[PDB]
Amino acid sequence: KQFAVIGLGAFGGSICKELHRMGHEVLAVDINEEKVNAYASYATHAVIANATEENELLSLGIRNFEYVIVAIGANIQASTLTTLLLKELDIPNIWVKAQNYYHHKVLEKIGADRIIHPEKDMGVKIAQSLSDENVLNYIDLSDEYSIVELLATRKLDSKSIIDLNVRAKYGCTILAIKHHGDICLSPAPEDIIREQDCLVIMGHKKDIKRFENEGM
Amino acid sequence: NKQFAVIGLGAFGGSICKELHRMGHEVLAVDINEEKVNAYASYATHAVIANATEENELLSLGIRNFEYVIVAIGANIQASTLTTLLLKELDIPNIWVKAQNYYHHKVLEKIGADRIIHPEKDMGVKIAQSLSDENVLNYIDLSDEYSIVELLATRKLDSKSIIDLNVRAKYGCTILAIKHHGDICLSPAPEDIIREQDCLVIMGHKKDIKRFENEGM
Amino acid sequence: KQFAVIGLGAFGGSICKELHRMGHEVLAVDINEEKVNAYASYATHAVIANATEENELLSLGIRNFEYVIVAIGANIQASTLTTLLLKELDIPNIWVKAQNYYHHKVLEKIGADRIIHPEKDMGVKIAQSLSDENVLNYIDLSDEYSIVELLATRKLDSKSIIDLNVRAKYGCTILAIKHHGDICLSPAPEDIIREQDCLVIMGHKKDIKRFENEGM
Amino acid sequence: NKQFAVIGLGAFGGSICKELHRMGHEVLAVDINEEKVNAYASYATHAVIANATEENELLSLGIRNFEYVIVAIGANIQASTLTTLLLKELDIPNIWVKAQNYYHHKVLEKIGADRIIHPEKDMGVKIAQSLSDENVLNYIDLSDEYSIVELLATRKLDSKSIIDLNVRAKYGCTILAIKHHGDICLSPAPEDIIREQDCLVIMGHKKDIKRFENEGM
Amino acid sequence: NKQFAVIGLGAFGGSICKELHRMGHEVLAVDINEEKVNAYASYATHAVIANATEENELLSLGIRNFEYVIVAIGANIQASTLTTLLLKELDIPNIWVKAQNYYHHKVLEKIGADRIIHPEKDMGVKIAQSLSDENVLNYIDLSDEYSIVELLATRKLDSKSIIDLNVRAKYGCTILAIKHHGDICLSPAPEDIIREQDCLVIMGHKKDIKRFENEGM
Amino acid sequence: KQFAVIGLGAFGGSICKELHRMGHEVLAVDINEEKVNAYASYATHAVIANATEENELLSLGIRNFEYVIVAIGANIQASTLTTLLLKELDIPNIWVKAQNYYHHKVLEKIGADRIIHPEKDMGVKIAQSLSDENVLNYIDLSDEYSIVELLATRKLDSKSIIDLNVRAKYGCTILAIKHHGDICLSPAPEDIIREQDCLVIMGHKKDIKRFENEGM
Amino acid sequence: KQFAVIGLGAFGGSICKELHRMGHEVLAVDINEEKVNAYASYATHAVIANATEENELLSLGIRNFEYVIVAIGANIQASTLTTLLLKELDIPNIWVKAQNYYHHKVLEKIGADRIIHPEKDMGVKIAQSLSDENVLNYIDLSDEYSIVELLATRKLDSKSIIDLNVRAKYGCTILAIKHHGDICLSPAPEDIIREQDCLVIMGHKKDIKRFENEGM
Amino acid sequence: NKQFAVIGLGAFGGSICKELHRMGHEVLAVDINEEKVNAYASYATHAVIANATEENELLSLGIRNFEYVIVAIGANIQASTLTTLLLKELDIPNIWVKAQNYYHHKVLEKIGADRIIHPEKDMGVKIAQSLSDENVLNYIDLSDEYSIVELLATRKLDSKSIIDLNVRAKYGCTILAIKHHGDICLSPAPEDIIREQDCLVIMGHKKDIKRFENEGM
Ligand SMILES: Nc1ncnc2c1ncn2[C@@H]1O[C@H](COP(=O)(O)OP(=O)(O)OP(=O)(O)O)[C@@H](O)[C@H]1O
Ligand SMILES: Nc1ncnc2c1ncn2[C@@H]1O[C@H](COP(=O)(O)OP(=O)(O)OP(=O)(O)O)[C@@H](O)[C@H]1O
Ligand SMILES: Nc1ncnc2c1ncn2[C@@H]1O[C@H](COP(=O)(O)OP(=O)(O)OP(=O)(O)O)[C@@H](O)[C@H]1O
Ligand SMILES: Nc1ncnc2c1ncn2[C@@H]1O[C@H](COP(=O)(O)OP(=O)(O)OP(=O)(O)O)[C@@H](O)[C@H]1O
Ligand SMILES: Nc1ncnc2c1ncn2[C@@H]1O[C@H](COP(=O)(O)OP(=O)(O)OP(=O)(O)O)[C@@H](O)[C@H]1O
Ligand SMILES: Nc1ncnc2c1ncn2[C@@H]1O[C@H](COP(=O)(O)OP(=O)(O)OP(=O)(O)O)[C@@H](O)[C@H]1O
Ligand SMILES: Nc1ncnc2c1ncn2[C@@H]1O[C@H](COP(=O)(O)OP(=O)(O)OP(=O)(O)O)[C@@H](O)[C@H]1O
Ligand SMILES: Nc1ncnc2c1ncn2[C@@H]1O[C@H](COP(=O)(O)OP(=O)(O)OP(=O)(O)O)[C@@H](O)[C@H]1O
Ligand SMILES: [Mg+2]
Ligand SMILES: [Mg+2]
Ligand SMILES: [Mg+2]
Ligand SMILES: [Mg+2]
Repeated sequence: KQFAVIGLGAFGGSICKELHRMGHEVLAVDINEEKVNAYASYATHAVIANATEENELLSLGIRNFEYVIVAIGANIQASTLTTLLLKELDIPNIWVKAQNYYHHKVLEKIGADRIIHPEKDMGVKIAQSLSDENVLNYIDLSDEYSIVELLATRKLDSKSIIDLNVRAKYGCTILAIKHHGDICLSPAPEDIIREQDCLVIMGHKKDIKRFENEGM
Repeated sequence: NKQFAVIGLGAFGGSICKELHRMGHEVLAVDINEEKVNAYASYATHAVIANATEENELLSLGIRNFEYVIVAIGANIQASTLTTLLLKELDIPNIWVKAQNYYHHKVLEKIGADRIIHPEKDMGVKIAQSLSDENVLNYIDLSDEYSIVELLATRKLDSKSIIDLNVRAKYGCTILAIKHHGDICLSPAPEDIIREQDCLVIMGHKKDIKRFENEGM
Repeated sequence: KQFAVIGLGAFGGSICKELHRMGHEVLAVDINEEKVNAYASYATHAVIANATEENELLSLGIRNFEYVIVAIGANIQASTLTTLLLKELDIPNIWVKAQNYYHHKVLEKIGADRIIHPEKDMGVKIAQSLSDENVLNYIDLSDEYSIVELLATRKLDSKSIIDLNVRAKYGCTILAIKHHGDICLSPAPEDIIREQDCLVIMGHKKDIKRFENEGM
Repeated sequence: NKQFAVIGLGAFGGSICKELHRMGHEVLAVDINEEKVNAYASYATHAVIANATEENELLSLGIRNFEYVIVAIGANIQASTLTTLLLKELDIPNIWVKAQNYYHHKVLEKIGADRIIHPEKDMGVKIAQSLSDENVLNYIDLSDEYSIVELLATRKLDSKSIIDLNVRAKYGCTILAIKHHGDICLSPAPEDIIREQDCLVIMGHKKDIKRFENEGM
Repeated sequence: NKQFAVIGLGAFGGSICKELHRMGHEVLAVDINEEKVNAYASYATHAVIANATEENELLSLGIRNFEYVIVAIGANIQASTLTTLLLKELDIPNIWVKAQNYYHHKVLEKIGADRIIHPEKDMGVKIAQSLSDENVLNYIDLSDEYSIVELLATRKLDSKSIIDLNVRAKYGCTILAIKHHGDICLSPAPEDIIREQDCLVIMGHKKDIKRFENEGM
Repeated sequence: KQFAVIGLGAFGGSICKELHRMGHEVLAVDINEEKVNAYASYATHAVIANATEENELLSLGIRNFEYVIVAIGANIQASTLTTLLLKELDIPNIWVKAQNYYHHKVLEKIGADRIIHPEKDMGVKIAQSLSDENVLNYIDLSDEYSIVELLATRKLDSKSIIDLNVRAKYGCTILAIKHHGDICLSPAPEDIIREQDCLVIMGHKKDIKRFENEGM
Repeated sequence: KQFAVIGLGAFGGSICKELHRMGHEVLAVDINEEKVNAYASYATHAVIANATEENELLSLGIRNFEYVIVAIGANIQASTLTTLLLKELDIPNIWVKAQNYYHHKVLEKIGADRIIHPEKDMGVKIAQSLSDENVLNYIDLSDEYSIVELLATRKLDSKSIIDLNVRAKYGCTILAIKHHGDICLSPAPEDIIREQDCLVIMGHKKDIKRFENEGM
Repeated sequence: NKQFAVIGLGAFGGSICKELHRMGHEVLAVDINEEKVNAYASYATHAVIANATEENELLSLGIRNFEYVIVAIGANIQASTLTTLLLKELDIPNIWVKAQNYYHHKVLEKIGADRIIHPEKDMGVKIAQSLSDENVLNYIDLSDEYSIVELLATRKLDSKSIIDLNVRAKYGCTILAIKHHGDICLSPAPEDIIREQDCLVIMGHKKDIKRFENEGM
């Protein structure tokens, strides 16, 4: 129930703001005074501290937190050393931001609980949108299977779900349609799709992509 | 097989370049750092050392040829800004740019950036939902209220059937898939069973899902 | 009636001193303490502040000023970001100093009310004096027409305005003559011109330049 | 067709070089930065990379050939100073130098600079008159007391004649020109009309003009 | 005649390289500083300028050929760390690394360093025993309790025999050697004499030796 | 009885900790505040001071100490100048850490009492272990003679000291055997040696090395 | 009677110490706090001040001093600007240290009362000692004439002034002989010169140098 | 025609080099800065870019050939120190070195510098005597008590004879020379006259001269 966020960068700042917005106890820690002041209004508490300094860590009472997030990026040494201190303080859950393949590996070795690559991961998602302008967002069930949110084109305007027989034609299933903000869940065969609506389809990627090539 | 130009081979842009090329697209990698160009040389169609703030070098790249130009310059906001400005004045159709903060976004907005992205900001949200709720593995939002969520089944859910968990009536949700031992099951029948540490895909309203988590899981 | 001058450089310093000299309420703002102290005696109020910091801007009560001048030069990012903050604070009149063609463009895009290029503009004026040692100062009515202040040579000593029939000979009109500090406005045909006096002529540039080549 | 040397291709000196050359004069652009030389190469007769504090490189430029040498070095006051000192000792006829502050002016004065210029200081004054008085577009001072001013006509002045506005008797001033829609009118007759957002050129004493502004406009 | 690679030609690694080569071993000296490579060129089998954090340059060295690779990078802990990480992933049998502090040791421990060394830390102890006890010249610890010590004989011990100093019965220790004027004596007989400023080698328990020092010396 | 340690680096830090552990009066001196704070708990007293500043030296009352250790490394000039000040303050025993051959020489010239090369010296010791994996630790009696601690191999398991007739076969003598932590001093001819035990041998290096080649 | 020394470097420090030693009122001014503290005991007053800052100059009451010495070296701009401020404060006597030929020239132009080149001047003196090991010290009366202090060699031991008929042989005159510290002024013809004594000779340089070549 | 090596072409060493060469001596100028070497190239017999802390480059200079080596390195005390140390170990006969402070002198003293010089310190004294006493132009000290001084004659001394000013009896001093309008007079007769703004050379005890100044001048 107690969260600590060390390193109030673009990543950690988002985490801190979002966690706090959910009504959780969040401690924001940063070496820069300007940052601390900025996120003071976004954290339960905001304290200036050097996280590579063990005494300051104890001063924070950091052992009390079940989750501690190290979102230090540019200074790879600081990121590494901070996590190490935390593990030696027997912190249950330590999530750390990684800068490259090698940074992930050392964090792996020293007992980080979960390592994240925000930029590397988003890069993939956006690339998928670049290659395929139709795709708005998606989630991968596996290497082969995914759920995709498509932006309906002119070709689909005023067409029905039975008209788009994705179950037989593409082996897929329509999960939702979003029109002008209104949402429809598990839509009936009588439901109509208009242009520039959001269409949620489920199935194998190649089957979905094929629906895009032929259908959309 | 469109033509992409990627300016700024950082953690973000690097991923884009590697991923775009992997799909078999024509991608030009451009960076001011010579060491980077060598590194991503094996991942791009062409890799060229260039300063994107330099108009002559920009024309030398033949940037007019590209329908999509990606500005993935982060740390140097002025360079990020100045690059986009040149690109807009070169009448590039689609200019996608990485933003560092709220104000960087606004300036990119004003000078006519086509798509602005906040990788860290967006991931912060995604990760935060997992921090607050260890059960959620991944998700997608259909709207402000409705979302599709991938759940990690607990001991509490072991060996239970979909008809036993009538989420359609009890929680107004629907199970979309179950992933067991790597094997995947789509549109599972009411007789299908769920075991612990499997991946469970549920669809519905946020509050309805969270309630299922508190009571079911 | 309320003026704010941010960035007390060579440009802003001149503005601040000159505005204050006219008896206007001027707030001088600079990140450098030495500057603030220096222009303290030249401003109504002088306050140390980082203009890229939004809270300090509100602390200044900058919304209260009808005119805010951003005279930050070297740090182009600061100049840009400051103006942006001001526009988002709905400041009526925002005048900003530009460093180059590109800086003008972004300031243009983000809603600057007037953009100025002090060095670029003066460069032209001085170049005109370099090419033509006779010219002291001028103003352009258009691309073709201008009013010019000439330094009278030996060729013009003790000559009259009717003797210099600029209305017929060059299609121009003499507006003023300055002798030893004494000024003459709308001078009569009987007025005499002595060497090293200031002569103010009006007409087309080529006609004026021709008067210089032939007359002076 | 005199010979000009321009040392310091900054915002100021750059303008000078571009403008002088545009008039068809022989201009030599000299700068310590190689990137600058390339940039202004297209705007100068000759463009040479050189350190103006280096006497041998100075002679290599053949600076003795120039009747006018412009020192437009600003930020580096020592370089600005040291360049002028060399030039004076090379018996250059006319040495014009950019000054950064009051004291820089004094030293340039003492070592025999022929013309010292304060671009920002001078513009500050010009701009300030427009800030305090939005009606004034541009102006020139005949003396400490008398000036010629270009005014932006308001709604209050729309469709009024010059004889209706007898500024010669009422304010002791004279209208010199009216600019309408780009079209220009010189020495306008008393029957000539002025419409809003036109350019109005008035001549007289400062207080007389300002009074006309308060009452007329 | 094993194969050694020495990364980091510092005070520590430099000594290693010089000493290993002196014994007639194949040693490859590798350093990022070009000046260093030249300096230790005369002390290594091969001397190559290389960045040990660069994987391609690492393979170029043929580091796989070496059974022993010594990371003697100190000041730059990230480089020290990153080098070891690469080496472990290249499946190098024995990787010995210099540590700067306690935490640097831990990370080296976790990523599978085979031997970690603390030269300054270890010497600090050795030197400290001489500071506190000027009589001890050098020593070796058999355990936490038992050690072998080299003592500097005082005036108090001059011309005394080993049978006169029955350290075996009186202190439970044994004299192992006496060094006189450079001449060395091993397993000295009970009749052997000790003169001042000679080197005396004693073996036993720490407290027993120190007591002999207080009473004997 | 009074010790001063100037320069709390890796070397000096070890000295300070070890001297203090022995229950000696130790004054830790460092220019860095973080260091001083760190070794505050390891020194009798810890004081921030610049040792190149003579007044601060007198302020420490440094004349009172019989032993002063200068463990400044990176800044060779500071190391040199500090020692010089100390000698001019007539300090009895001044021990100084050296960085290179040349630093030793100047310290030699200005009257340092003992000069130490920690890294250079350890380099030799470790190299001996690299070349000979059997060697754990050693001490040199001279250029030729040494006492060596060997790690017993399979070849020596369950063998006796008379079986290893080092007195006749190699002209050496066994001094101790360490088994599972238990130690044996001046071991009897009946004593057994098991694998991975610690074996202490005394004699000429070549004789010992030969025992390793043939015996072990 | 009032002296100010700005810039407590090697040059200014010597001046300040030497002037103060003579019992004069000396104000030491330096931007570096450590310097100020150091020369505090050597000045009547020692004050931290930036001499390029006009207000601090007035704060010192620098107009009160008849002599102000600017001994700023490395920062040529500071040296120049300081002197300029002083001249504009109408300081009677302004002595300034110069770094090069060009620095002398600008100081010349802005009204420095005396400009000094300590290093350049000493360089000559020492060079004269290098070329001629016999010369200890000297003073030039002109380009041709000088007074020289010579170190007597073996060739001159136990020789008399009439024996060294410098008035006829070399056209010179002996002014003094220094033996073991004892000094002799206007020495008589009976005075003896012993080896390694100090001999003071007056005349033309070439005549003196010739005496060295032939006599000494 | 001895052989001189000059390390450190600063204000001090530069003067030495120029002056030594002017007298027609073989002088080798050595400096780490390439720009300096070019500058003093015209003033030295040979001018070579070299790092004096580099032993190999030092031998490359053939520094053993020189009987005199001048270390005129100031700012970088470690380089100044390290250079001298190398030179002493190369058994150079006479090593003259510039000192920056008291402690730099001591270290140079200890490592066997043959002559140590304090240009600024020495000049400070000379200049100070002129500051306190505007009448003195230049001087030389015979000892702690006795000195020879060059005085600037005032109005008070105009048209006075040497017999009128019997400094030999009245002040125990002697006039050595009078310089008038550039013309010089040595061993002037008692009938010789002194006019204002001439140069007057007086010899004697410091207090005797100063007293003559107070009373005579
Ligand atoms: N030693 C430290 N202790 C605590 N906080 C630190 C330390 N070093 C850096 N930080 C903080 O961590 C924050 C994030 O670091 P930084 O912004 O350099 O990483 P980044 O790669 O830019 O991350 P992002 O991708 O989120 O922008 C910074 O705000 C910084 O103040
Ligand atoms: N003017 C320029 N011209 C060309 N390339 C540039 C320019 N400025 C920066 N870059 C390149 O852009 C790349 C991305 O910038 P950088 O990685 O510093 O941003 P970042 O905030 O760290 O992004 P990420 O979050 O992906 O780490 C850099 O590798 C740099 O080489
Ligand atoms: N972030 C900031 N907030 C407020 N003031 C700033 C900031 N950054 C710089 N300034 C101030 O703006 C002033 C002008 O900037 P600067 O002098 O570098 O521009 P410049 O190009 O030299 O302008 P000029 O042409 O007038 O000399 C400086 O005095 C500086 O103190
Ligand atoms: N020693 C030198 N030799 C030759 N060129 C020089 C030297 N020093 C500076 N310059 C050049 O002078 C140019 C003008 O200087 P700079 O632009 O820094 O002055 P500024 O105050 O910024 O002027 P502006 O107000 O025009 O921006 C610089 O572009 C620089 O390349
Ligand atoms: N990335 C790298 N690749 C190759 N060599 C490196 C790298 N980083 C550092 N080195 C080299 O490692 C050497 C040793 O590092 P350094 O001497 O700074 O450590 P140290 O703590 O000073 O060790 P010592 O105690 O021996 O002085 C340096 O000489 C440097 O040239
Ligand atoms: N002028 C000074 N006065 C006092 N202490 C100083 C001074 N300069 C440096 N020190 C201290 O000396 C300590 C050791 O110096 P440093 O660590 O740079 O040497 P090192 O070569 O790294 O030594 P080691 O081999 O022990 O790591 C540092 O902690 C530093 O704070
Ligand atoms: N702006 C300033 N105002 C006052 N004092 C200053 C200023 N800048 C420098 N100084 C002082 O002037 C002193 C002399 O300057 P510096 O030592 O750099 O010249 P230098 O060439 O080394 O002179 P020297 O030949 O005597 O060693 C320094 O102690 C410094 O603190
Ligand atoms: N390691 C080195 N090898 C060769 N030359 C060097 C080295 N270090 C310094 N020098 C040269 O010595 C010269 C003199 O040093 P520097 O002029 O900085 O001393 P300084 O105190 O300024 O002397 P001065 O009082 O004459 O100005 C410098 O020009 C520099 O080029
Ligand atoms: Mg990032
Ligand atoms: Mg400017
Ligand atoms: Mg070390
Ligand atoms: Mg000097």
